[PDB]
Amino acid sequence: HARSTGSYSLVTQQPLGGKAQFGGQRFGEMEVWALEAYGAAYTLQEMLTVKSDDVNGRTKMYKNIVDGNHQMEPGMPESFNVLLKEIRSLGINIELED
Amino acid sequence: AEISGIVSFGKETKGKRRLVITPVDGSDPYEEMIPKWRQLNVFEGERVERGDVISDGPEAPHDILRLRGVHAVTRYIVNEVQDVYRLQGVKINDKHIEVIVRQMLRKATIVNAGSSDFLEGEQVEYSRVKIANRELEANGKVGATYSRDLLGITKASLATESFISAASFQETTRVLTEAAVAGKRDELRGLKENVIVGRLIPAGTGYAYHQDRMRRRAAG
Amino acid sequence: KDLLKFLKAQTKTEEFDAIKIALASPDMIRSWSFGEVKKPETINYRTFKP
Amino acid sequence: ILVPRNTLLHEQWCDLLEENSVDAVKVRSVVSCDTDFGVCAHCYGRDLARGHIINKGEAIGVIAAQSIGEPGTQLTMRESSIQVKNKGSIKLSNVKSVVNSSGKLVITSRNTELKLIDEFGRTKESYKVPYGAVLAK
Amino acid sequence: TNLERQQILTEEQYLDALEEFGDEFDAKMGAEAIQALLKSMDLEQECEQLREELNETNSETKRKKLTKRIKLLEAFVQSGNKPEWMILTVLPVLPPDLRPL
Amino acid sequence: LPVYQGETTQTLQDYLMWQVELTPFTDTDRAIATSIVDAVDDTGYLTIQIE
Repeated sequence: HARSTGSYSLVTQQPLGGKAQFGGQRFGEMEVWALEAYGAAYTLQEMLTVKSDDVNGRTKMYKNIVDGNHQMEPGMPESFNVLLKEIRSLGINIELED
Repeated sequence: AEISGIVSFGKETKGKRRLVITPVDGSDPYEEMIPKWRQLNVFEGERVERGDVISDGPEAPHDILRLRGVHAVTRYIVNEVQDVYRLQGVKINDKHIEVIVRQMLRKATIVNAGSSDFLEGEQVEYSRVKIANRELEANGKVGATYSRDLLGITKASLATESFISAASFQETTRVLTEAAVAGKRDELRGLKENVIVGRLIPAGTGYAYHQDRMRRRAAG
Repeated sequence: KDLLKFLKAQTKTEEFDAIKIALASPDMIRSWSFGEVKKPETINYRTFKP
Repeated sequence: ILVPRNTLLHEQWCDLLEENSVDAVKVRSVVSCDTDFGVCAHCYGRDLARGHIINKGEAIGVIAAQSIGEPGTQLTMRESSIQVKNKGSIKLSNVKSVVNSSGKLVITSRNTELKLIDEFGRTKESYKVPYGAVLAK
Repeated sequence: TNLERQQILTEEQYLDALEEFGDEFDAKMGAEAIQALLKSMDLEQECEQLREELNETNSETKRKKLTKRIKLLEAFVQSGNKPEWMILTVLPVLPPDLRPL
Repeated sequence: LPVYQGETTQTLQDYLMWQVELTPFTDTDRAIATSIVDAVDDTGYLTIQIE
């Protein structure tokens, strides 16, 4: 099974699932730590920005991949926003300074 | 025991158990309560001298750390570990063992504040940084007597700097409360912090990325 | 709105550095919340609306 | 002298020191690298696919930390006899000697540990004995 | 009234107290009792007293649980957080794009 | 849970926007196209006139 533009969810714009509608896998934590062993920093960068939920990122990425620009725009994780709300949902004022 | 080392006996019946105190005068004799449960190791004369000797029972971790010290304690630890490794047939580099220790024994325990702080439980390294920055610079006299305390894993995880990190470790409900009541700040210094954040982990080449970034941030 | 930056204004990210965690009092609860809740119904089945 | 202060045991000093019968190696190490952040590489090394020391910023604990965790092939749920391997000496290592009934010296210090020296400082074993130890030789 | 500020005065005890001392002994069961109870928990004098006690009253138990109080105090202080904030007053409503159906 | 399947969809007009994004367009061109998209009917006929 394979898919290059799979369903980023409505909730977390997370992958559709596993081949379920051309869905895909979920990476492995021991492996990701190993990846840190690589210090494969750009690999991590795309894996969480290119290879995360980013509508604003997957869009520019596909645009450049067509365009042969060869760049990724991380921005900021949205699961971060969700958790930050869950904190503000809990009894926590949650914010980030500059 | 390391106070006043001539074999003694007595306090067979007290608030404690049999042969509770068998210290000597020595120099600054101390009251060592000895249960003397299974057996003892009392000798006739010059039974011991300065330092600590095993009278009875298997050793304890804080025992070696506090009395024996570290590099010897590190030796004891590495021995007890590579032993099983060989009994297994593993091929394990010991620089690993030293690293594991370097994680393990932090937050040295302090009797003297030394103008730094009158408490217990401070990063022995933070203690060292402070000691260099104050004793050398202005007040060498500000001497904080600190006892390098070895720490075990199951908690020393909680000894983490970025409240982003350690949050999930096993749980955080208390830890979230604690971050809050602390007014605590993640500071995004760490690798897991950068990861869930997704920032230039000072890791791999990102070491240099965060390096130039920190060069800018000192400038601002 | 010039419709070029209003579209452009949607996307930006900050340094966000030194994430802190501290307690909170209800005045900012009013502040952060764009409103306060009053009714326990969520939507209709008669018209299926908020 | 056999070696400098700052040097990395490349390959050939191994034979040289093995010739010197020098067994103890004083080195700066993990933590012992006074670094103020992690450790100085002067006390870290290569030990890996690079025969060259790990480059700066090296996440050794990364190289570690799973290094141990790999060992998931482990196992779970659990005074009179002294023998000499080769020729050697006694080497009581500061064992108290006292007047004995027989033609020997008693042991009064609880810290007694022997050592056998065959041809160099290299030994065979310790064969430590209690205060009830009597020197037969 | 001869009742501690923080004095547990049972419902019958409170009834008898209101009968006897009249309208002098304030006793409550709501949490807002605690809302005030912390709302009137001054840190400066309490920390000074705890410091004086730990410096003076020292024991295998007296040296402890008092500097713990002093430390919790110094923490809630240097943080600057409204402590009564922890007893929150205003409760947010879930953003439904999170609290979906 | 709070999310279950939690999968978003195109709703057509955004599918049109997806193509518009890949299509070359200017800021005024993008604004006009987006406004045209805003008042769009289910049948796919234009709700408002060109004027």
